[PDB]
Amino acid sequence: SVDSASKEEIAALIVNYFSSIVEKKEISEDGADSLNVAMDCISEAFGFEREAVSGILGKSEFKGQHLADILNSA
Amino acid sequence: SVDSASKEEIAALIVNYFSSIVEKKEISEDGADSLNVAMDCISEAFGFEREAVSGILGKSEFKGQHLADILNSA
Amino acid sequence: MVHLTLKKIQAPKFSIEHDFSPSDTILQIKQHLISEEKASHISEIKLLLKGKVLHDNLFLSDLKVTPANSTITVMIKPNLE
Repeated sequence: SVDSASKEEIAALIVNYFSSIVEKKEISEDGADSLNVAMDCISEAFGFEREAVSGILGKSEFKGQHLADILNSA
Repeated sequence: SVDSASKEEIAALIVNYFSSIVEKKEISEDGADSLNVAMDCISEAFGFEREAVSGILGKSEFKGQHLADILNSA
Repeated sequence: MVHLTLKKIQAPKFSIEHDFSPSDTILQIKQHLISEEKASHISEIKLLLKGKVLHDNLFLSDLKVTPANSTITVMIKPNLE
């Protein structure tokens, strides 16, 4: 409903996160590979470049307000 | 650097956001298809189900501070 | 025969339907893509099955082709400029 999270923000966050994850290898070998390939396809899906992260997100405190109306937390 | 975010949370946020993206169809049909296959890919990578998003994210303010060392925001 | 629908998202994209053997290798699929001028090298190809990842020397009886899907997502990186 009140989700103020922009798709471009999330998309850039996904590729940004994945890249930093493979950077320190904070996941299984094929896991990292899967994240990389998914990242590539996701970038294509949103028609943006994985390297555009700093352009979309930057450091303006990207608060991806997306609750998806989930009140079933517990 | 001081990335105070858990990969689990992020993973759940991705699959959660993706679900809402195909929900209102805020992306192309082919794009939705791509996000749907990627969804299970990321879910499989972390060994978690997209159905557990609520228990992970909830609504306790998911402050996933992940700068990813981005200083080229200019 | 097992029904496998090859769905390539990235360019060049395509969606071909073919029948493979239960003991068939993913390598055969990769080679077929190259032979059809749709892929550059097997090394740059990865098949996706509803999240489930496939390997080069993997067999259909190993990964288990889910009947509820039968859709294989093709991911290829073009080496040709």
